[PDB]
Amino acid sequence: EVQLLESGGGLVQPGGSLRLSCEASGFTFSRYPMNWVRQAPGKGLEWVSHISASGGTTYYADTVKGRFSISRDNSKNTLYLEMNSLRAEDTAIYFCAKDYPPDEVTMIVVGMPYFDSWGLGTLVSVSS
Amino acid sequence: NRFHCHFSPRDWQRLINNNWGFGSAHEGCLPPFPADVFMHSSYAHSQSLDRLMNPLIDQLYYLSKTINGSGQNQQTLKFSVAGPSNMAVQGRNYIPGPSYRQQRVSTTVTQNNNSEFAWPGASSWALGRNSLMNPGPAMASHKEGEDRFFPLSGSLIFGKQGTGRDNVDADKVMITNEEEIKTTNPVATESYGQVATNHQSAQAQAQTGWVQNQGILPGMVWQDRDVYLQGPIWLQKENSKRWNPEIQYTSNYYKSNNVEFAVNTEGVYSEPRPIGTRYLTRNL
Amino acid sequence: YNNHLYKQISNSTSGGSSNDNAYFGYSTPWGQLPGSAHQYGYLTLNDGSQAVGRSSFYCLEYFSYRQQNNNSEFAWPGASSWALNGRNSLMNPGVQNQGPHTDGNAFNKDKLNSF
Amino acid sequence: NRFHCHFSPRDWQRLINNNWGFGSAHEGCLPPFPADVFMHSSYAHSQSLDRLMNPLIDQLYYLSKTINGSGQNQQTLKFSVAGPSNMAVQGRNYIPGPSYRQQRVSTTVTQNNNSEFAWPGASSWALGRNSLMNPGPAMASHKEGEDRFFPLSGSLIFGKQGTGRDNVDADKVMITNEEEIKTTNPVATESYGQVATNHQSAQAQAQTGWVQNQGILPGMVWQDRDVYLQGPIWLQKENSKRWNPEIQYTSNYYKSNNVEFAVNTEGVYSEPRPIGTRYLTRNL
Amino acid sequence: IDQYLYYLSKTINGSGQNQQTLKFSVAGPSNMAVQGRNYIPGESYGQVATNHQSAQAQAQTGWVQNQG
Amino acid sequence: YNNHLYKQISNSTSGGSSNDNAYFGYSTPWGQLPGSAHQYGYLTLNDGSQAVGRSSFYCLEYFSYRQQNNNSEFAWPGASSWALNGRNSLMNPGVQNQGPHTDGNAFNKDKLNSF
Amino acid sequence: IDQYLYYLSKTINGSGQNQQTLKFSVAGPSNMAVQGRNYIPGESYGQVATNHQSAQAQAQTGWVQNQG
Amino acid sequence: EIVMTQSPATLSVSPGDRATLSCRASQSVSSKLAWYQQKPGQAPRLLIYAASTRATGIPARFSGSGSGTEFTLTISSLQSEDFAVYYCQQYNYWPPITFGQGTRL
Repeated sequence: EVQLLESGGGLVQPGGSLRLSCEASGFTFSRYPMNWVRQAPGKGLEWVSHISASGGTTYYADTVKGRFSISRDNSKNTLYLEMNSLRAEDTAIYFCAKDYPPDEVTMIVVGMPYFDSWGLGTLVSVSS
Repeated sequence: NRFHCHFSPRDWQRLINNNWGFGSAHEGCLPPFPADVFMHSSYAHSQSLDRLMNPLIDQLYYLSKTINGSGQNQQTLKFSVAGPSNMAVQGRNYIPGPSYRQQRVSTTVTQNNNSEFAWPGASSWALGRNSLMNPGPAMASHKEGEDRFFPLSGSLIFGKQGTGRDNVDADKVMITNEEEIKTTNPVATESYGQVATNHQSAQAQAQTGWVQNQGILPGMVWQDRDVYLQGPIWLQKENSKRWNPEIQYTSNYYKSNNVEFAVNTEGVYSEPRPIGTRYLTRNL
Repeated sequence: YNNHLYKQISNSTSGGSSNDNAYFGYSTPWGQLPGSAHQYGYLTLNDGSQAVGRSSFYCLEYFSYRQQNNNSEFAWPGASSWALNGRNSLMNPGVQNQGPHTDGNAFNKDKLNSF
Repeated sequence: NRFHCHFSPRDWQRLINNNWGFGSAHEGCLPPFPADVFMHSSYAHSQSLDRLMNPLIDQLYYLSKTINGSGQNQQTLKFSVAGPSNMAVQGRNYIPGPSYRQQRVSTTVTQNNNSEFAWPGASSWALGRNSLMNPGPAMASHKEGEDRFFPLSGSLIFGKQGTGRDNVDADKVMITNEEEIKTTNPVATESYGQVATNHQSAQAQAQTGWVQNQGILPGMVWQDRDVYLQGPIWLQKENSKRWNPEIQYTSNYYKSNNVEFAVNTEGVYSEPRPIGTRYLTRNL
Repeated sequence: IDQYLYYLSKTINGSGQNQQTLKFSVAGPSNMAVQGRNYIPGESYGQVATNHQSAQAQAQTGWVQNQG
Repeated sequence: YNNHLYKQISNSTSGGSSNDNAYFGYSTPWGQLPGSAHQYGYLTLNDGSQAVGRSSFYCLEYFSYRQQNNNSEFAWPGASSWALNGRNSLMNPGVQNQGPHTDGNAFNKDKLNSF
Repeated sequence: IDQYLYYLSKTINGSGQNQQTLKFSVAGPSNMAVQGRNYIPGESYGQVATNHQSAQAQAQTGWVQNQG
Repeated sequence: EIVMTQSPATLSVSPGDRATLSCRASQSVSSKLAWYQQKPGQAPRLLIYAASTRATGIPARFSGSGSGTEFTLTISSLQSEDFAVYYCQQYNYWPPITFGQGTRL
């Protein structure tokens, strides 16, 4: 089934912080890479960050670079995105995307970031 | 002279999970699959060379402070016990093995430099001719967690079934990573350490330099390069008292088009991934 | 010792925060198993203060390089070291340089806590 | 009288990976962990009972058509060879084991019914007292692909360390699944099959009914319920020729705050998940 | 002495809309009927479930008249 | 057979008509290994037309219930069947009902295709 | 006769911005300097890499004057 | 980065008719590309990956082809269920992974 559920705030004051949590089930969380895709209202989806199955390597968008931090917990089977110092431009619908194919232990991992399964999405809106 | 001649995948699995141990690498060997007509330590250390100590007990002394504080004429010598609180400074009997640095490359391209460094930026040795150092001394492929990086010439790169001869992409060819050997061995892309380059004095600061390559010194222990089912060739049962279960090679149970290590619809036997043998563990 | 308990200890139990000193292991009630020039405790593989799946828990109940006064601090910065898996370690005891088992060299179900 | 008294997890791993074989379940057993003071077939068939046929060879006849087409007075009898094209109708010498149905429960609560059916919807047997059927006959826990469904009373449910006595959450307990036996045994939540309930005639349409419970018949085969490290009690080596590598039971590779099957910082030993015995495969 | 097995004590939190939950409890001398029993006998023999429940459909049971 | 090739055969190679008839297996050149009242071939565990992890590849080079004319089609509708892992299989040959190893009962590196 | 091992032939496709790429080829009779060998000798001895490359930093090497 | 450009803004066609829409990208994306669809108020669903390789749960009617700077997705026998926005994405040169503007339908 590979169901993806994430929970996050719907409002914050600009310059503030929030913590998104995506909880996974139906597949081996450790095996596959994960990442967040953000969609603005009435706009195309834009990629935010990326994190490997191990969690050793993480990538970020230039817009977001250094401002947000992505985190994985394999044991607790959840994916995190900690965003802070938000701006009005950040308001959008965040998604949890499961990377397809899985990371392999023996080979030096090469990553093709095309997402097989997605989340229902949460809405973050920052305005006063 | 390749293990996949003499071993099936099932036997190779059977071998590597239960046991602690048991020529230019040209093509032309007996093919891995019997129906095709054609024309050593095996464990991972559970301890790291630098953590061998008892964490609960103090030791010997090290030099903690060379000045009293900020100002003039503050020179001093102070000392402290090496202990659990600071484990970096304790004296140790053995030291990690030899190192010859390889340039570091990242599989994701946007990280790599925009220049042709394939040949120029590589580790080579001379004999009036220069030859590439491949695979070289046995060293850890990358620091813990960083799989996307591989030493430029320090790893055995196999290739996927049906791969072309020239200029194939990264996904096309398999790159083995020696993650297990990091415990005793330095990372192939990191320097071995630092040395002192001078003598300090009232007018001279302590100055250091990086060790790019280090030969054998008395006390070096190391592990050698693992052997792979696809790898060239030229039983000890497991004695461990470990309580919690081992990491064992296994095949994931998930629906897929093809069975791994089996023929496809057209009858081509394929080996999906390299398989080395280090899975069970031993204390260092 | 430990009131008859095996207890996970780690870098965070000490408070840690420095990479080179980050450790993981266990402390045993006691006085194959894991010489260091020093209760019995032992360290295993870690990454930071956490433990990789290759860690191992043992129940005992179940049996030249040149070496370096100037008015500055050179104790750590000026010393010769070697680094292993990213962690630096002092070289102790030990052209600036020249050259272990390994390949080369009523009834209750809760356990009783009252002793 | 619980396997984890006599086996360590590392030992239980050696057993289940390498071997095809080897009083009311009250509390009070010897502890799993030795420092605490206190007050069989093991394989999964690689084939299903209904696929045992040779896929390349036709068999025998079955009734393909009872009519020629649409209209009046179209009755006919047509027969076809049961063969690779249609594998449902072929004749078989054996049939799956007996079944006594359980109500199906979903671990995603929103798709369960909004009513209290814990007891009222349960399979039971009376002896003038009605006792719940737990776990009951051996049956596959869920159909292929559905991991979110479990039979109401049809499984063994172990609590995690620290889990309270009464009204704990679903996460706090460990629900075992029998999925391995789906080859020879009917699914616990599915009807056994269909039977004709009447005699057809020109005036009577063929009627059927569902078989909700089934007793032993000549020709049935079945597997017993697997035993777990945590489960009640009261060697045979693998000879198989299987080419591709096995499924094995391995501890997770990723870093964690605390090691599985070990003690934490407080000194509390815990067993993370229930461990069954069936990993290796045999032919049916 | 309690068994170490659990049973499904409750399916709902209370009366209302969208009350679904899954609660588990230890079987013990207090609730003898729901304990695990290794052997079953050889008035109707008991009950079976006749359908898959859902949010749309309530659980149903049938009487077993004969058994093998 | 098969130009001396072991080959994968599946539901998709036969047209993949239905779940009841889904299968996965291999066809061998031949004429511990897998009596059904019929070249050597065999089937293994399949999910739809695909193959699950448990499925195994074999290289041979390595050695009462009631049974039922109305003018309607009742061949398959009115048939007595049994269900296994969500597939209805006809009961063949065999109060509407009453009461196998199991617990109960120049040099070129490519292979040569020319013969 | 070729080896079954591969080496890294090209790190860029061409001249211009963002041409990073990773290409691999078979080590064989045509280019013999890049073949992997089991034994090494024991003018400078060779070259080692002195730095990590990155988008900013070019790969640098240095001469081994003495080696153990 | 690489800028994906998906040419038709809104392609309005009748059902039961073969629809071909495309998206061009700067430099070369080799064969690494993927097609998505997003129905209103619903998460995306992966359609095609690589060049022509069709994902498992996809109807056999969807098919696609292309290489380099140019790519084509071919929907045959349009149905009422297939009306939604479409997207292409190249995983070749990343970060940052880029997504096309989209083609409504």
